This record gives sequence, C-alpha cells and structure tokens, in this order.
Amino acid sequence: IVEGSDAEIGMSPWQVMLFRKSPQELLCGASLISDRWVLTAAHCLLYPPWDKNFTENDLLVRIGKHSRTRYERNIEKISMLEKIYIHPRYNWRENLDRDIALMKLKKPVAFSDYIHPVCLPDRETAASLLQAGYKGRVTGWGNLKETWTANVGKGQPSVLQVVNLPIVERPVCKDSTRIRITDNMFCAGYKPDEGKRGDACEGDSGGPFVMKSPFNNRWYQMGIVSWGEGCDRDGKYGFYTHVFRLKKWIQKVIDQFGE
Amino acid sequence: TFGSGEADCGLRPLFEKKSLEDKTERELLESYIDGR
Ligand SMILES: *C(=O)[C@H](CC(=O)C=C(C)C)[C@@H]1[C@@H](O)C[C@]2(C)C3=CC[C@@H]4[C@](C)(CC[C@@H](OC(C)=O)[C@@]4(C)C(=O)O)[C@H]3CC[C@@]12C
Repeated sequence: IVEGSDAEIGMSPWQVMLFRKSPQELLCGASLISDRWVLTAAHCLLYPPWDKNFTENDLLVRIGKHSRTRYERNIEKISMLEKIYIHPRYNWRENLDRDIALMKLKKPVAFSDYIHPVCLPDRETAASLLQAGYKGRVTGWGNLKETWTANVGKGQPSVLQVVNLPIVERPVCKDSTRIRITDNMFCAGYKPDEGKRGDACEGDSGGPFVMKSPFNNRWYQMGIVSWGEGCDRDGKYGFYTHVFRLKKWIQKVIDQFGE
Repeated sequence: TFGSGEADCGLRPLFEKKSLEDKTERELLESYIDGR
C-alpha cells in the first residue's frame, strides 16, 4: 500500500490472500464474508489483455495472516476453492466496470482470533457512511511505491499494511481521469493540497476498503480495491468497487447453494 | 445458504470483543461528521 503503516495483529480478520499455486506468487487480496465465501475483484482472476485467466484449481487461498512470507504456523489457514463467480457483465475492456467476484471455499473455515467475517453494507449504512470526506480503511500486502519501474525506496512489504483514506466527491473523481467512471465505483484518497499521501498499489487489488459503523460498532466492507492510474500520484484518486450497488448479485449467488 | 457469519460479523475477536481500539480507528470515526 503506499504510505501506510504496519497492521496490528488481529486488526484485519476478514483479510484473505489470493495465492497462486504454481508457481508460488501472490496475486491479490480478498476478503472473508462468511464461513465459505470470499469476495475479490474480478480482474484478479479474469483479465484477458494479460493472459491472466485462472480457475479454481489454480488458486489457493490463505486466511489469517500477517507476514507476507512466513508460514504462520497455527494461525493461518490455507484452503482451496470449489467454484468461482465473476460479475457476468464485468467490463474488463473499457473501464473495469463491475469488477467483482465471488469465490466459494471447498470447505468452510474455522473462525478465530485472526479469522473473522466483515459485514456487507445495507441501505442505511451505505447512505450514512459513503460520503465525501469520510475516511475508510484499505488493507494489503503489495508494493510500496510505483514498481512500474523498479524504483525509489521500499519494495513489497514484510507484513500486512494499513492506510486511512477519505472518500472523494464524484466530479473530482470524474475529472481526474480520462477513463469512463461508472456508478459502480467510487474513489478515495487525498487532494494534492490536503497534505497527506497514501493509496493502494499493485498487489492490493481485490482487498477490502472498509468503514466503521458508529451506530453498531461494526466493520463494513464498503468497497473492493479495483483500479488506478499508478500509485499515489498527486491529484489522481484510487477507484474502488461499490459493493453495496452490487449487493443483489452477491445475494443471488450465495442463495444458490447450501443447507 | 447460510453458513454465513452475517451474524457476529465485523466484530474483531481481538479488539471490539476484547474491548479495544486499534491505533488509528479513532481517525476513522473522528471524520464522521468531523465529529467524535
Ligand atoms: C491490483 O493490485 C492493481 C490495482 C491497484 O493497483 C489499485 C490502485 C492503485 C488503487 C491492478 C493490477 O492487477 C493490474 C491493474 C488492473 C491494471 C493493469 C493495467 C492498467 C490498469 C488497467 C489501469 C489503466 C492502465 O494504466 C496505466 C495507463 O498506467 C493500464 C491498462 C496500464 O497500465 O496499461 C491497471 C488498473 C489496476 C491494476 C494495476
């Protein structure tokens, strides 16, 4: 993440890491929304211009960790997937619209001090909390700068990191990019004059952007880290998938299988 | 269908439950109408 801090132990229990089986490499982050369900950005799985097109048997998920690397011995759980669901209207080609994806674990996970769901937002928690100026929190392992060229400082960080970012208002977003923004996307991060830095960066795609609800003291996944022109550029803002505006789809696919 | 921690979700075992407030949480909430 650019310009952020170490995470605390237990600070982000819904944080999954989408890991690649062979070879071992880290693909993105993701989030734990249930005992069996993990939510990520679609482009972490299907992105044609990059011959990144994965399927169950390629991904391996790892819940509950802090270190980017260390095995974390009776802390973190590796598991594997049963199926994958991409929003079937994902526009990878023009503007990454609708970058969402549901992934179904083969076997449900045991919650813990370190492993716990985040909540999906509801109408009235969307309305109150997604507003200009309000900060949210973004999480990830994932580069420390623009290693777009190899670069000026830290690399990829040893341990999960955090950052708090204010949401921006729509025109400012609309006007910072040539790319056509859509209603399924909000931005966030500082304004060149506001005098702070910090943003998601490559490796963070798919992770959650969360906020904390002052009405019930609960954590909420408001958005998924989706895209950006770069990392931390003055006067560019990061784009996040509006989870709430997509909620019915999330509902429909979990009310497919069960018990 | 469930099987879904929509239930005791968003509650971190190690903070809220344990009645604790992480290092920077305060900021989040402090921005909710500039006001905490
Ligand atoms: C995920 O880690 C990362 C998202 C990210 O970095 C988020 C923020 C910064 C807020 C993803 C990667 O998985 C790949 C990614 C989708 C992209 C790849 C190519 C570019 C993007 C589509 C953005 C537009 C354009 O960017 C340019 C012009 O510099 C690309 C087509 C490009 O570089 O060629 C990009 C978006 C997010 C991205 C880095």
